Amino acid sequence: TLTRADWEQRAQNLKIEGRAFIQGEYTAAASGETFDCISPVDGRLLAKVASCDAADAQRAVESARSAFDSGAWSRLAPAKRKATMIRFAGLLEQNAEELALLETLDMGKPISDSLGVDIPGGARALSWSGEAIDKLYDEVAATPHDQLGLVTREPVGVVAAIVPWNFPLMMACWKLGPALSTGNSVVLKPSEKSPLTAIRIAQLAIEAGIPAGVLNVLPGYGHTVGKALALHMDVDTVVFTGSTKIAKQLMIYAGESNMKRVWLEAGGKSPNIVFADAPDLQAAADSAASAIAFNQGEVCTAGSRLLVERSIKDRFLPMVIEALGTWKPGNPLDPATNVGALVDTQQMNTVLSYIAAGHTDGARLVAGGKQILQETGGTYVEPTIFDGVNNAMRIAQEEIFGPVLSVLTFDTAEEAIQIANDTPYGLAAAVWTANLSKAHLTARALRAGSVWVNQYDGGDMTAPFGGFKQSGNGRDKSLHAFDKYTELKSTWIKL
Amino acid sequence: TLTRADWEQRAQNLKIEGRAFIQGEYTAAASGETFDCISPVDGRLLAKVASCDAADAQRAVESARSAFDSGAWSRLAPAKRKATMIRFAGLLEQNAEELALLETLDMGKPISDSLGVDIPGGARALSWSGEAIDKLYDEVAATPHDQLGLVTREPVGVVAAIVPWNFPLMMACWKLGPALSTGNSVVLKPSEKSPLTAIRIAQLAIEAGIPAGVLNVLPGYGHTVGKALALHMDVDTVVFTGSTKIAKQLMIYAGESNMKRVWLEAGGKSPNIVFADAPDLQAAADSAASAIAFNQGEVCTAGSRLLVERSIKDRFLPMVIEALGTWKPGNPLDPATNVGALVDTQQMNTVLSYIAAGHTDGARLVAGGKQILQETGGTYVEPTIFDGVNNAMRIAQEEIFGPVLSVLTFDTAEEAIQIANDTPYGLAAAVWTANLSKAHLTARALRAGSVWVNQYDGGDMTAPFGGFKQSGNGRDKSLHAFDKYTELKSTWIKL
Amino acid sequence: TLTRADWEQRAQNLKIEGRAFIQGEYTAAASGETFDCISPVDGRLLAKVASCDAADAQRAVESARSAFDSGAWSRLAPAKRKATMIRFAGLLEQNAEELALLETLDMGKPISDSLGVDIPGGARALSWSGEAIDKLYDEVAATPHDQLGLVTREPVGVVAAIVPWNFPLMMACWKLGPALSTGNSVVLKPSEKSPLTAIRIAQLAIEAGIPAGVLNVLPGYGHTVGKALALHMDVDTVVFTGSTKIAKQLMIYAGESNMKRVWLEAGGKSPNIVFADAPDLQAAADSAASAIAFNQGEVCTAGSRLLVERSIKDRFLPMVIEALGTWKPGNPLDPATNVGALVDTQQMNTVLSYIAAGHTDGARLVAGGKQILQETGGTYVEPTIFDGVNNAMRIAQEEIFGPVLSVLTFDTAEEAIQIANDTPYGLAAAVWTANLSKAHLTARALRAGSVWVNQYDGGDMTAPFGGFKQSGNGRDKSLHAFDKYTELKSTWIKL
Amino acid sequence: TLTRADWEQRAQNLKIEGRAFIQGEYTAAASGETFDCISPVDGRLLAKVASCDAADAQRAVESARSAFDSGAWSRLAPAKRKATMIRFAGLLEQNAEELALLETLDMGKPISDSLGVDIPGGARALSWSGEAIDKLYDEVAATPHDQLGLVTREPVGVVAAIVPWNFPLMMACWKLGPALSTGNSVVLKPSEKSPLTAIRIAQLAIEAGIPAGVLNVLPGYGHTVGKALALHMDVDTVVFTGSTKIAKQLMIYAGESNMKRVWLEAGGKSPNIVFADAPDLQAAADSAASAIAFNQGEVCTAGSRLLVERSIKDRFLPMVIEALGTWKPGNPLDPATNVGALVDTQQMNTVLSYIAAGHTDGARLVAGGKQILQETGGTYVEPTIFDGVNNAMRIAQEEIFGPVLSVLTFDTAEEAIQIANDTPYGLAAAVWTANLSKAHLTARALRAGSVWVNQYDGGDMTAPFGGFKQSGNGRDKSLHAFDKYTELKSTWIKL
Ligand SMILES: NC(=O)c1ccc[n+]([C@@H]2O[C@H](COP(=O)([O-])OP(=O)(O)OC[C@H]3O[C@@H](n4cnc5c(N)ncnc54)[C@H](O)[C@@H]3O)[C@@H](O)[C@H]2O)c1
Ligand SMILES: O=C(O)Cc1c[nH]c2ccccc12
Repeated sequence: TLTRADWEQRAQNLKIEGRAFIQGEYTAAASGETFDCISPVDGRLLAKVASCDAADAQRAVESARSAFDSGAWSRLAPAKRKATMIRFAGLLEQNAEELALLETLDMGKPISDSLGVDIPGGARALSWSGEAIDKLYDEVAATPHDQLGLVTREPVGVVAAIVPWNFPLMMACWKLGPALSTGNSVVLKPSEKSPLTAIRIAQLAIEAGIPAGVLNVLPGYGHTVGKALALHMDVDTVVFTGSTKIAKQLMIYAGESNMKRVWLEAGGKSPNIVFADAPDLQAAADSAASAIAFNQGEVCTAGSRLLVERSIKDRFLPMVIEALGTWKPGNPLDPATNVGALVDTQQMNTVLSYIAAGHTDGARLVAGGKQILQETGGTYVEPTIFDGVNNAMRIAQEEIFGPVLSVLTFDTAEEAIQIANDTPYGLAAAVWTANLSKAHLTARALRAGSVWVNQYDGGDMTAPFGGFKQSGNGRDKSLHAFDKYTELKSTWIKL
Repeated sequence: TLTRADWEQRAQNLKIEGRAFIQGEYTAAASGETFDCISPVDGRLLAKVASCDAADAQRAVESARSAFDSGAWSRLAPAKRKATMIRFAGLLEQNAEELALLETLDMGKPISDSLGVDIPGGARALSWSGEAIDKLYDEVAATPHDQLGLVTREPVGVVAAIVPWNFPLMMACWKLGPALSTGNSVVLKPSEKSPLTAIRIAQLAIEAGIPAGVLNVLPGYGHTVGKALALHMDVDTVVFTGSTKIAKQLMIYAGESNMKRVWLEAGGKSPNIVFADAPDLQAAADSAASAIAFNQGEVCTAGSRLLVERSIKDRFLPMVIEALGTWKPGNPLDPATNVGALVDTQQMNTVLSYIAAGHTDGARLVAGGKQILQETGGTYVEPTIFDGVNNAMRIAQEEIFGPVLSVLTFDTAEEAIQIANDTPYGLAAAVWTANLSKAHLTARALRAGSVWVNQYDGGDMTAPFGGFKQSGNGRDKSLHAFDKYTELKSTWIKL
Repeated sequence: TLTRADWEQRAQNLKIEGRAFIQGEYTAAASGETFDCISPVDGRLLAKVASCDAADAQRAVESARSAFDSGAWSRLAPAKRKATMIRFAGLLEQNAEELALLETLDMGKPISDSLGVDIPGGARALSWSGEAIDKLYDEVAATPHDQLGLVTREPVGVVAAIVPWNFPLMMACWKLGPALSTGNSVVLKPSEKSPLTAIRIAQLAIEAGIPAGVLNVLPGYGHTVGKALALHMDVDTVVFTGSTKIAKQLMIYAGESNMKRVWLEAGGKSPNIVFADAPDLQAAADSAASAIAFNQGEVCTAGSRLLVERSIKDRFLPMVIEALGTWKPGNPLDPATNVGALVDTQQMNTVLSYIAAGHTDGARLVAGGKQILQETGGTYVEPTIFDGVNNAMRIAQEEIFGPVLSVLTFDTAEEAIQIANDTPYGLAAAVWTANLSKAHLTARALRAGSVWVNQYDGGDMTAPFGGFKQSGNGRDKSLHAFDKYTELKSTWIKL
Repeated sequence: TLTRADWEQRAQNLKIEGRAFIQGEYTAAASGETFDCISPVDGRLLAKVASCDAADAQRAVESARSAFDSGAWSRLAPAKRKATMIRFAGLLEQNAEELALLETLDMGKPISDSLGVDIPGGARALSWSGEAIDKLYDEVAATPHDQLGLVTREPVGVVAAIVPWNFPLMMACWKLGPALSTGNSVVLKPSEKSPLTAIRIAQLAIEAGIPAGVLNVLPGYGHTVGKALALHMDVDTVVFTGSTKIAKQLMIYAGESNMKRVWLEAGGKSPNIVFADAPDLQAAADSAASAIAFNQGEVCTAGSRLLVERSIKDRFLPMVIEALGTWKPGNPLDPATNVGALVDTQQMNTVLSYIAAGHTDGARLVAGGKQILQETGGTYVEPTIFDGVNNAMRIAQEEIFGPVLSVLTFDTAEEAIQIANDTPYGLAAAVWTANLSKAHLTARALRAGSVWVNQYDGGDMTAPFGGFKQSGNGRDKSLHAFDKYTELKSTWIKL
């Protein structure tokens, strides 16, 4: 097991690829322009990364289209596509230490989380999806004797995947697994705040046996190459994970261009509801702190609204404060660190401004509240809790995307539900109770794509993930994710 | 069996309802404004129809939301929702002669078509969807022993349904069947060119046992109340059938407002491919004629591009011409009529303009081409055929929505396929051949939501219907239509 | 609502059909022999019923086979089979009062039960199964590009259905619904203790539109015509509901003859587990009473072993005793009667013998225990409860098929589970607790086809029903029942 | 690539395990008895193999039951069971040369077939089944709001698997893949004619991580240990592949014992129908010879009845004779050999007696017909063809299970179908035609579990495999195979 000194040495000894990847080769952007990739660990320069624009989008899509039409991947036998996807996952695992390190340096998450959660999470999405390919069956309708009615699925063609910076590799693999498994060509567009792991795995895909042109990667800004992909007249489908504001813009771009399918995973303000009869309050307290502090609270399913039944509030909140105290910001390259840096200065100032807004709107600070470790040249903030929060407060309505907890109380189940659903969002929610009826009925009443009962952040590759309402449309993970990347065809044959 | 004079007497003796329907009662628009509903049959005033606007959209959505939240329909037992939907369908059939007559007077299709195709088709959509409700099963995931993972579907809430004028009742039922069966409230927005049947069935829904508020109907213009529904912040989903131009605008509206789900059924330029080894050339000829002339060519899946293998072209085209000659425009109230009036003067002008464009671009007129029966005060055009059409010509690229057939030739299956897919559309296609491999391989290669083999206009309620590319997203009919009206939820329970 | 005197008048005025039914016509047995059908209500002669034997089995199977091969029903369009099955169900409901009366006179269950439970239950099985037919889809495999792999289901052909006397019409419909819906011909063999309703509905099937030969009915003894069907070389499948002893014999018959498929629904000794934290003890008490007394305890899933946590036993048992006191034997033709006659003298003797065995083995009689109403000429027994029962006792191990309840105690959930599964049977079980984990984990641990939580006798047509272990194989109701009446075919086509 | 000399050296250098395997250890039979395992290659003694009896069955089942109840495998997380099954498959491949060699020496098939078909076939069944585990979902019924209806699958418990000698390892894996993947304990009972690969892989299962007791292997005779497993009162399910005669006996044993579920894969007499319009007659001829000569015609789907349209018979039969001539018996340890030895003297004399019966009943010998290579001390027979066969002849009705072809003619499709279905069997069939309608309609009319079109022996792990009629019940391969090893449970929860 590697030490802090080992990781620091490894970080120094990396050679970091920064180019885009098109038709099987790394390449500069057509303009030759780059942007600086800066580490939030200490501010070091990782790489000059290709800054792609519309011209590069055009070339990547021409490459994607041509590869799709050749059938090299899109008409490869299901069992061979499975084998290739599983080897692709295997190469992520074989290169886990470098990939984990890139992620940590790129966007600041703890090396033990990169290594233990992100890389295996990414590989598992690729291999599970690959495993599923020949387990899927299409349909034959019940028809008259002189008819054969087939209902089958086909790949849409060229897929644009636009992804965010909080789980760069894993979110990429959530798209890539099903999109590639179904036979599509994909143009992947990583966040400008974390381009490095996407750039790196382009090569691994080739090594696994993914044909040239099937997976192209275009680093660069959202408002340049990202927008260009979303407006492209020969992209069939765009899948997106990011902010709600940009998600809406993609719908507009699709309407302005070619009516491409649009699938969105956006923000969240997930309610974590703890009833007095929770089976294990200590477990509920640990999970409540984890739900907001893990990955610096840069998690769209962060349990950012803690709803607690009033009769246990006085006992429970100290338990949460105590639990939160074990999550301490520190050097991300130290294996012992469990909370890392925020992704950048812009992100940190947003979080600090929301903390200020907590004070302004009348909430009570009971833990954290300040920036720390300024001397490192990195960006760190204490996990923070506000008590006495009303659901109309800004820190209650708006996604903060930092480790900032809002605590709300209720006295009836019906009120807990009303408060929990009082949001434009609907990504996730949790319910803690030992009562059979109350568990299922409350879960059923919550308008969220994921509802966790007596746990937080549950589910694995078998569990569809995505939003109600303005948290998005469609689902990642499970077999349901495949439907985003395919079209139904009814073939009706007269005999 | 009713005669022409019987239908004319019945037409005279109708009292026609023109009001909007909200919260279980017919009502004027808030503004008190109306528009004239004029028959294309002869020009008579059918009714002064409520002209709804944004205020009416607001009242109908508030009514829809409150109905949804009460659980009166959305939490009604599956078997009870089933029985109600089947009674709803039964009422359409019980009132078939009136509904068919309203349809024929409202938009000009022949009375024998309204009675024999539209009303039964609409009823079938309502009853089949109802029958299916308690035959559907959600999912339980394979999880560790201390987890229970449920994957269930829930109604989205408030659905706006915006539909066109070519099959007014049937297209509304395609939406209502699954949207209502899943428990949603629906605000239905019929075309301003054909509001009457939607207005009428609002009352039948109440009689069937659909609760007040669950089905509201808002006649009025697209750019007023239609746009208001698409922009409404408390509408969860909009489903649409209409032009590609407006479909795109709906995506824009959703992005501008609340990221509502958008499901689109749009235009088409469907290729009908006849190979030299078609098993029954006469059947192929009869079908080719019917595919362009049925419902005055005002059919989204009209076989408007006829692709013929060159070696049989000289024999096959005269057969198509003779078959088309049996399709003759006439009085829509005559039961013997198989081709009715176009919907309005604007539509006839569009069709005549495209006929002129056919001449212009260099095609050869071989049948029809003229307006007829002007003295009736109605709008009628001869079923028309252009020979020597190249796929680049305007009449081959652009949807005409009239009875105008373009005839193209090819020499290889590969060429046939290239021409078929050379279109922004992808709603339907057909292939005629006796050969096993050629049938399946050609069908597989065609980028269209429905592919019919050795028949045209096939499929029933078991066949999903909808577009590739700019012909839309999502499917109507079958069990797959239900997915447009529900959300997935993953409930992961720790035990 | 009909009174007792109304029902008695109607009973007097029935003309009762006693013949077999083959190839669309009622018929005598080949031998001309009959058996007396005697009512347990008072002892009157209902009819002289045809006593079929091997020759009749042969004629009915030849008729079934020829009907099957003609395609008149087996190749009838799915939507047409659906409509016919729904009309068939409609005729049962249209003739509900006669059918219910036949059932009550034939085997002694209360008229309000026959009318309120059996006839609607039977109709529901026929209509739900019919509704499902065109909602089912077969499969298309994920194959290489030059292969098309179809996985479809086909009717087995000729089905023999052998059913018991406790729910004569309902058990027949459980078989007929799915067997007929899938296109099979059926030879139905009702119990010699209750042949009348099966004989009657043969005619209703013809009226609904079921073709001649598709449903044949052969009244007669198990060891004659029953055995002949099970041994017949041209019967493809036998489905059975009855005793475990005979179920086993059927497997032997199939091995001795033609390896026909054998699907069995056999006996049970279902445990009803009441934990101290049941949410509603009164509901639990009412249900415990109903679970043993309903239909005279002649119910395969009768909750005949009541397992009670020792800490609530002293409070709960008197509640069960009081609840059981509302269940009182009486004249089956009185609509107020909730407990009817046992089916015959032989059955009453068996029940009395088990009551005596209860005393013998050392249990404590706390309610009932005696035959009553002897002066009526009918066979009636008091609903009975033994306390202090050990699971090794005869009344705890052996199915009694009378209203005799055994009460056992436990201290831990683990012990409850061990006792519940300590049986050769596995048809049903129930668990009563308010606790989430205990509910699901206990339910998961119980080896039984149906597990009911905080209710007894739950489920509807959506719930598969059938046994673990010696309680049978395969399931009735739901879509899973269809699989007993079809075969899978893999059609792999090279293109 | 290994030479004949290499394989002969390897064969000499094997140390061959002969013991049974129970609770994680190799063991003698309780009696200490053995039987000689003799190679049909040249007659050498491979090993003295444990001859188990009823006492060993008892001990293996006690071990199986105890392992199942411990939950070590039966309650292991789905994703971990998947991993273990995939490693199990991997160890088959890692030990492929030894396993292939054992199979070839044990029952005489060519080493290139053992290595190229059997071992990879076996591994693929284990890994595909393992891959499928967490891709399967159970069901949630549509129920009223106060109900939650779960329909789930659970492992049956202890499975006996009894397998034949023609594909010893592969047939074993067809059972083991799904049975183990679903969580059952399995007692595997290999043929006495080929025990060695089953004995050997018991150890590999342990190495892969299958817990002790989950997979026990009992070599020995059918009429001793095989019968004992089938009659055992604590075996829940027996799955069988073998002769039709013994398959029927298993049904009888189940009836005599505990009503255990019985799933059967038995014999076949598969029709290979070649129409005059077959797309590629040469391909049809090659496949027809392969269909009967591959694995010495010891294949239950052997195309043993060749049905040829009369108009091509004179051209086609010489093509078949010529093709068959390239299949030549030779030394099984020679990599060039494509037809090996028959399994033993008993089998060879059966085949020779059927060839004699071909002459007797009036058929015309047009190829092969004799035993050869007597000097080797092994058993070999020429691939043989009889012409002018009528379907009532013994060689037409009875499974021969040697390389003996019967040629029949027809002149209409309807006659081809009648002849093809004129059999007690229904395992497989094939159809060769270029015509779309004739292909699908003929395929639909054939009463066989597998129908191959324009190919023979098609399908992969996605295609269910098994019989109609006396060819068996249930299916191996695909997801459908899992249903043989699980029980449905309806858990109905009142909320
Ligand atoms: N599964 C999920 O739903 C999920 C997962 C992780 C994060 N999120 C959300 O993502 C957000 C993370 O912050 P963020 O800054 O990465 O979101 P963001 O919307 O600012 O950027 C996300 C991606 O979209 C690109 N983009 C930006 N503008 C674009 C434009 N006009 N056109 C096309 N592409 C454009 C960006 O370059 C980036 O790749 C959070 O709100 C979080 O809730 C959601
Ligand atoms: O979508 C339409 O244009 C209506 C439509 C498509 N297929 C049909 C078959 C019969 C009647 C109407 C339609």
